Order: sequence, then C-alpha cells, then structure tokens
Amino acid sequence: EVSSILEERIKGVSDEANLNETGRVLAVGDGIARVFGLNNIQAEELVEFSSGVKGMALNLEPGQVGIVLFGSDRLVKEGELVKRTGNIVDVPVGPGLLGRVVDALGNPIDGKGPIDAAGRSRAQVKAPGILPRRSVHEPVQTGLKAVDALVPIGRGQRELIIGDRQTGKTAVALDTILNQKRWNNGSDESKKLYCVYVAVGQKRSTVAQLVQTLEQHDAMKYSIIVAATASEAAPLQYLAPFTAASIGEWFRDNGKHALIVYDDLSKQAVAYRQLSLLLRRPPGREAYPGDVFYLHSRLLERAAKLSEKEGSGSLTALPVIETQGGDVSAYIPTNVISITDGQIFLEAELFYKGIRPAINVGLSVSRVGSAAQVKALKQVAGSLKLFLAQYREVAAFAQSDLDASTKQTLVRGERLTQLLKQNQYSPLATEEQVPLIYAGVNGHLDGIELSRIGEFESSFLSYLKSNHNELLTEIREKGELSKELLASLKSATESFVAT
Amino acid sequence: STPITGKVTAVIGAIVDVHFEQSELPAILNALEIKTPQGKLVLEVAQHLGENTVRTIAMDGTEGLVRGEKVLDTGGPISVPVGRETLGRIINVIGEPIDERGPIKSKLRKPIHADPPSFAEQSTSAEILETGIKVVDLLAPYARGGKIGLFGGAGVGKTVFIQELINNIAKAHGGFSVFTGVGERTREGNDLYREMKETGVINLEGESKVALVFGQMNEPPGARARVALTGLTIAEYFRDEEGQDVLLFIDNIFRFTQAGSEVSALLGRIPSAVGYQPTLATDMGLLQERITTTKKGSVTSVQAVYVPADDLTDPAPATTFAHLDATTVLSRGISELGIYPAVDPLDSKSRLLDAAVVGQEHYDVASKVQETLQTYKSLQDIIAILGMDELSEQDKLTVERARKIQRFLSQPFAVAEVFTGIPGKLVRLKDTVASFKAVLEGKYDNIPEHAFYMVGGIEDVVAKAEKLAA
Amino acid sequence: NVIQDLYLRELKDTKLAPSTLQDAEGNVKPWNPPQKPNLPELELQGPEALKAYTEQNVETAH
Amino acid sequence: VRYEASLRQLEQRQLAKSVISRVQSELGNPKFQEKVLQQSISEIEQLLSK
Amino acid sequence: AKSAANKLDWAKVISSLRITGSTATQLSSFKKRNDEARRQLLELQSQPTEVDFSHY
Repeated sequence: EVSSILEERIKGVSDEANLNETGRVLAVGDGIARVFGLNNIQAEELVEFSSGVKGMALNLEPGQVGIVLFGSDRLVKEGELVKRTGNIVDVPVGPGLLGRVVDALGNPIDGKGPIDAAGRSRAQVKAPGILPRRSVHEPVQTGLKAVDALVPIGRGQRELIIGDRQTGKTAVALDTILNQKRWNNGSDESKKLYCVYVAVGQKRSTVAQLVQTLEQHDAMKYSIIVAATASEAAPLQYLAPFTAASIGEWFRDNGKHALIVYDDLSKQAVAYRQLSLLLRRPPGREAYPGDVFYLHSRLLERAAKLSEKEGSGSLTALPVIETQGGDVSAYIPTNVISITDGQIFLEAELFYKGIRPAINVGLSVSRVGSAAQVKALKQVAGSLKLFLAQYREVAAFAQSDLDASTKQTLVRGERLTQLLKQNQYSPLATEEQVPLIYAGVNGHLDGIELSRIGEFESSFLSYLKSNHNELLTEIREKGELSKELLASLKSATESFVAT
Repeated sequence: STPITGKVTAVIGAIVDVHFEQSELPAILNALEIKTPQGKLVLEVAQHLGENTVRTIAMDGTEGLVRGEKVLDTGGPISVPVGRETLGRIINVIGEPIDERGPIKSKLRKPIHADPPSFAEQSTSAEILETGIKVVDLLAPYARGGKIGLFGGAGVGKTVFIQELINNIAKAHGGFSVFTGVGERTREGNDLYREMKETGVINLEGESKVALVFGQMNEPPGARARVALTGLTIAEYFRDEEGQDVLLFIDNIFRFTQAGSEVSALLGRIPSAVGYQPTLATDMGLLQERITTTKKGSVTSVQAVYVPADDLTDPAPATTFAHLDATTVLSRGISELGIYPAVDPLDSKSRLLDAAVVGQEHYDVASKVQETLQTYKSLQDIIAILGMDELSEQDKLTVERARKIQRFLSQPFAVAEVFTGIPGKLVRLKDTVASFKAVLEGKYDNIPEHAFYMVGGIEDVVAKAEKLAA
Repeated sequence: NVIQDLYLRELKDTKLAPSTLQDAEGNVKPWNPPQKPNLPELELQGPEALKAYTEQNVETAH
Repeated sequence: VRYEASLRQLEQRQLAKSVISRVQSELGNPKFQEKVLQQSISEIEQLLSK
Repeated sequence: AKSAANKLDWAKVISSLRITGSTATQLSSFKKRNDEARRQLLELQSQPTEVDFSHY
C-alpha cells in the first residue's frame, strides 16, 4: 500500500558523499556534461550524477572530463555533484537471463525481477586468441531448407544477414530461433543454443510483437532479448551489442553454445555517429565514425568456436545489416562485409515474386559453409547448387521457341524454386529436410505439377511419417544416409510420387 | 519579478543566450517568457553554457530584441492547456487559440514534452481498420492503434489523401481525432478549417469531434520543431485522462525533420549525414515511442512524409521508414497514369498483412493479385521492345487481368468531387476481397478495361459495362 | 531519519477520502436514456399508388 | 470501471503533494534547526568513522 | 422468405425477357435484396438490451 512505498524510501536511506572524488558540472549542454573534478576515474567508468544519471567518460580531457549522459537532459543542470561509481561498465552475466527480456542496464523490461546472474563482467572484453579456438565442426540447423543446404551454418561462426529494410529481416532471423527450440529441448549443452536477440533501436511496440510471438512459440525459456529500444539513449544503444556479447560470454565460457543475432548494426552505427558528432570527434567516411570498423570487428570477433582446452563451447553469431535501398557499397556495409565470413543477401524481387521469405542464394555466400553441415544433407545437396545455377542462367531464356535441354533445365529449376519456398514462422527438422530435397535431386518432382509441388510436399511428409517413420528415425539417428537407407528412401519417394 | 531574471547577451538569431544571475539557473528544457511588445517570446532552454549563461532556442520571432532584456522563467517544457474543451479549437504552437473562440478552457495543463511509455505499458495491437479504399483494404490493410505512414513526394496531394481518411475513418469512428499540421501552408490551413467546418467534423455549434493544431511554415524553425510534441500531448490527455481512442493525424513530418536540422546547425552541432541533424534518430524516436496503444487509449497516427525528389533512400525518409508501422508509397507516376488512389501497389506494405491474420483467403487473393501485377510490370519491358507477340496465351491472360485490375483499383473519392465531380466509392473490405476474387476467377474478364476504370466494386463494374454497352 | 520524520507525519496525518461520485462521473461516460425503436409510417397512400403502378407498367415489349 | 481503477493510482499522486506540504512544514519548524543539528552531528560521526 | 425472394427473382430474369422495357424488375429485385441483406446483418449485429451488473 502507501506503507510499502514509504518503507521502500526508508530502505533507500543511507547518505554520505564520502567519495575520494566527486565532480561538479561546469556546463551541461547536448548531453555532454563537462565536469571539473574526477581526477581519478577509470577510462569509460560508470559515473552516477546527482540526478542519478549514468554516464561513461569517453573523453578524458586534461582539465575536464566530458561525461556522456545515458539519461535525460532535463534533470541535469550545471554545477551538480557527480558521484564516481568507480566501476567500468559491466552488466550482470549468468544463467538467470534465460527467458528474460532485459534492457541494456540489465533491468528487466518484462518485469521478471532481478536477474539470477552470478557475476558482472565488463562490456568490452578482448576476443579469444588463436589457440583458444578450435576449427568449427558442429553445424546449427535453422529449419530453413535453403539456408541449411545452400548456405550451411556452423557454430561459433558469423555470417552476415545483409538485406533490404523491413522485408521481415527480423522474420528471417526469428525462423532460426524457432528451430532452436527443438534442439534446445534436446540434451547436451552444445545442442542447447541459448539464443540472444539484440533488438537495437527497435520501438517497444515492435519488440512487444516479438515478445508475444516468442512466448507463443514458447521460445522464452532459453531466449534472451537484450533490448535497446528506439527510445533508449544513444550510449545505451551504442553499448548494447557489446553488453550483449558479455552475456553470451558466460554461456560460451561455461562451454555451452548459443546464437546471438545482432539486429541491426546499422542503427548501432548511427548511435556511434551521434556520440562522435556530439563529442566533436570527426566523423569518418560517409559521416559514420572512422573507428567504427574497429568497434564492429571487436564485437564480431567475440563470437567464436572455442578450443577443447577452452571447454568446447561457442557463441554462434548472425549480425544483421540493413541495406540503404540495396546499397551494399557504403562505408558501413563494405566494412562489415570484410569482417564477416559469409553473407546472406535477401532479394526484393524474389519477395514480390512470392518467395516469402525471400533469399537470393546467388548473392548469399558462405566462407566456412559446408565445413559444418550434416553429412546426410551434404550427400543430397551438391546437385542442388548446380541445378539452381543452371536454372539462373536459363531463367532469361524462358521469355518462346526453346531447346529441349534448356526447357528440361527450366522445368527442374522451376519446381525446385517452388519447393524451396519457406512458410514464415514454420521451421523444419533435418530428418524432414533431406527427403524433400532427395526427391528433387532424383528428379522425381520433375514430373510433379507446379501447383501440386506445395501439396506434394506436405503429403509426402505425411506419407513418410505414417509409412516410413522407420526411415525418418533412421535419418534422425544415423545422421548419414546409408546406401540401404537411400535405396529404401528412393523407393518410398517413387511410391509417393506415383500417387 | 522572478529572482530567476536573465539578461539577453547575444541575439544570434534563434540562439539567444540569457545571463541568469547567481543561485538561479533554469533546468534544461525549461520555458522562459520574455516580456516584449511582441507578447511573450518563449525560449526553450537547450543548453547551459556555464557562468549562469544559458543558450536557448527561440520559438517566436527574434526581430526587435534588445540585449540585456529581462527574462522571466516560466520553467519546465512549455505547458499548454488540455481539457475536454480543446476539441473545436485551432491552437498555435505556444498553446494559444488561433480561431478566436477566446481562451481555451483549461481543466489541466501539461508540459509538451512527455516521457515515452515503458515496455510494460505497451499493449499488442491486432485490430484491423477498414478504410473502404480498395488498395488499402486488400493490399495493405490498416490496423487500429497503428502508425500509418503516407510516404510520397509532393504533388500527390498528400493533404488530399488525409482529407479522404478524415472523411471516412474519422466520421465512422466514435473516438476523437487530432489534426496536427507541422509547417504547412496557410492556403492549406484555410482550406482545412473551411473543409472541416463544412463537413461538420468541426461543428462550431456544440463541440467538434476533432481538435486542430495548425503550425505553419512561416512560424520560425524552433516552433516548427516543437509543434509536433505539443499536438501529441493533447492526444495523450484524450488517450489517458479521457480514456478515448484518438485518430491522430500529423502533416508533413519532413518539416519536422527539416526544422530540427536547421536548429541543429544553429545550435552549432555540425550537420550530420546529408545535412540532417545528428539527433535525427532520437528525435524521430521520441515522437514515435510516445505514441502507443496504452491500456487507457489506442492512438492511430497517420503521418504524412515528403520524400524529396522521390528518394526515400534519403536519410530523413529512410530513418522514418523503419519507425512506422504501415507504409504506403503514393507514387507520382501512378497518379499521372490516372490511377487515383496514386498508391503504387508493389510499393506499399503494412505489418498487418500476415496471412491468416488478415484472413487466409484474403491473403491468398491478394498474393495472386500481387503476382499478377508484378508479372505485368516485368512484361511491359518485353512488350516494349520485343512486342506482345512473344507473350504466351497464359502470359497474355495474366496481362489482361492485370490491366483490368490496375484500373479496378482506380475508384473515385469524396474529395475528388472537388477535383473531378465523381462521388467517392466506399467499398467495404469483405466486398473488395470478393470483388477482386471474381476478377481473378475471370468472371468479369468479359468486362472492358475502361469499365473497371475509376469506379467502385464488382456490381458497379457490371453496371458500367452496361453503361459502355449502351 | 529525515525520511522517517516525513513518513511518520505523512502516513499518519494524511489520508485522502475518495472523490465524489460527480468527479468520477465527469471523468467517465455519463449515460443517457435513448428513445424509440424507430417510428416509420405507412407507404404511398390512396389510388395514387394503385393507378401509378397499373399505368406506369408500360414496360411491355414494343 | 476505468476511473475506478484510475482513482487508486491518482490517490497516490494526491498524497504526494501532501508530502510536499509536510516538507514545507518540516523546513519551517525548528526541525529545521534541530534535525539539521542532528544531520551535523551524524555527519561528524560518519566522517569520524573514516 | 429470403429464399423465396431470390428464387422468384431468377424466375423474373426470364420473365423480363418476355417484355422489353424492363427496368423495374431490377428496381424491385435490387431494392428488396439490398435492404434485406442490410436488415439481415442488422439482425446479426443485434445486441439485446443487456449490460453487466454482475461482473462489472
């Protein structure tokens, strides 16, 4: 009641400004208080104002230290005491954040109370060395057929997701997370990827849609949403991926695996731009800070597959970059493209043309790719890359009097493209990815009518599920397609294809 | 008067520095009033420069200012009056009537800046507005509580589109509306005043179902920046205190970006990318985040945006493009083709468009429409060089349907009784799904293309077929 | 301490009695009693209709 | 129902301005002298504990 | 009733063939259908006179 609130204030007693250094604002304009004092002050230390505002100290100038406010201007006014928290930016890290939506400071914005986090570790921490990493050998399965075969993704690996604005960029990401529920349910902490979605500059209404969808898909119980919303201040937005990485480090360090999706670094860039411009530090090329490359690279190299002496763990990552109308040339895209090992390039034309979600796999690349891929899935998917490649070339020969060879290619290719359409927010399991691709590979879908490709797919799955759930279980458990299994599978495919 | 007396030190346009004395130093974002023969100059405190010398931005005009002029402190962000009676008042930037219905009757006053509501407050939207406009209903349905965004260049009569929206959605809707005009013409102002006096949305006898805040482009840039915030708080009073659902309307939000860019430059913040303010993101963010569907009220913003030279890749439109829920791009080209609505259908998408959510049937029909149109646009190039001879019979049928659909979309509006004379066709969403479905089924592909042009629903298309027939 | 002094006095000595029904009423929708289902009246009267319908039908083939 | 819920929230803000009234009373009273003396001796004690 | 109306309407299409100058078969049919569908949805959107006095 009134009593509980008053009792809370009473709990809030304790006073004395006994601090070796205090500060006094000289002038505060533009959220850049310039403080006289704070002689001792760690670099980028957290400082607490009289108005309880928190700040970092990017500029330590010789006579004054230009604090950058994380809080609202209105409260602050010149002269005010600036207490020295004495702790460089650190955020709680620990297992408590599973199924917790937290803001940048860590404060639950889903109001699930104080984090069950067992340490506070710094926002920026140097990345794993040469020997603290072992080569990738464990794939992660997104449940998106094209991604898993055409663009295979490892673990501790960072591939870009560079594509057109609000084309459900966030949707492409969210699909992966859904398949991670299945694996999450499974044991072995390597299979338990505790996903982290880093919502940067995203309005709280949008994130509310995310939160509810995640709750609907029960994803909250391994999901973490580090949230720096549109409203949240530009220091918070800037430090938001760095902060997020640290949360990931705890899981990674314990040897577990996890997937962190930084979405979108483009708005992070803008925030850094805002900071730099306000600190009068000259803005780099295309008016985006010069050492943005250094910041982004530092962030993206804290995602890695650690060595076995380092406890066999990883932090898979998937940064998202928003193209400026498909402009992949621009200082922030070019830099990021260089840093990333792989790219996924969604194509707008394809979206309109009904491949929704839309991916253009010509402009998707993996630079680690098939090194981590399901062995079964390797077997049934070399052909698919080549078939589609031919399909691209003969696409523009599809405008009259056509050679039989080209026309054959065209038929196989069109059916494949229809097959590779993905139904948003429905993931798939590898044990059901492989049969479908196998059919296409064996060209048994060449005969199947285009309209009936969609119908075929689900029907084939049900037919396999009733008739050949031995095959499905074999695929699931073996993880490799035995010649006997491929024989039986071919038979099954033929039988279903016949009907 | 106030001990908090400041003396002007430098009039450098809008930047006016004031020299408050000792032990007195207004907090950031305060409001200073300076007695002048120009009434009260309102100064928004935006920096302290130390030595009890603040640097403030002017809202009102800066001519005839004499240095060392006593500055009273009204304190805090400009506080307007809000109340039940605010409906049926046109209110200038400093919160004073500009429709000479005398002083606005204050129940409460509130500051024009108000903190964005937290994650907890937000309630997840799902309600579907139905404008009765075919393109909107079928190809990008709107949602109540939404943040509709009318991206377009000039010339597409952005105001005209909104006027149709007010006629349909506002009149239909029971809740109040707030029409806010940011940096818009006094020609437009006079037209809007007249038009809504006529439509009775403003009914001077009794109250109005709308309040108006006309901020015009002649108003100094500082006022142009902070008109938006003011309008929002009026909506908040309705939303919160009166527990209403508000149809907010703002016009044109490029003026808001532009205004902020100017005073960034004046503040000495060196211009950021493409000359836009470095605080563009946070200013946009503050506006959008404040608007939400709280448990006390659902507010549906419709924000006009001016896209300079139809480059929405320009950072000011592009930044806004993320921030808004239900984009529509009204392309000049499509307007010129004679299609009114001028919406480019393949460049107009809303968050609410999710398949089952908008109806699985609705989605599938609309998907078929989109594919048909997309094919048609691509095939125009083939027709252009190669000719129509290289299009197959199937392709030709898709093209014929698309040409019919393209002009099926064309329908008149009530606000182009003025432009033309034809009275608007309010065609319900359910009816549109059916009517478009019929076309795809080819049931009315026996109807001429021009009998789809600038008319209503399927029944009407049949009637106009009869009209052309005889 | 200072908090305690403020608290003791505040909690103990200050209690608000709930607002009048009128104040609540003002801040909520008031309620008023509507009237009628609708009262329409009989259609066309007299042999005006009768004559009109018989005669007007000349929609016979020519 | 809406104002019924609201009145509970509003009441705390009504009670808030009453704290401010009580603040004006505290700073007027020789609590202004005596409890400031208490703050002084307490601060002496804090600073002595350093 | 409503099914009778429409059955007789379609009968009337081939009756309207019998005499050229028909333009009020259409006025009768359109008018009865229009207001019929409107009153039918009016009846489907009927909220009986009831309010909470238990929950609220």
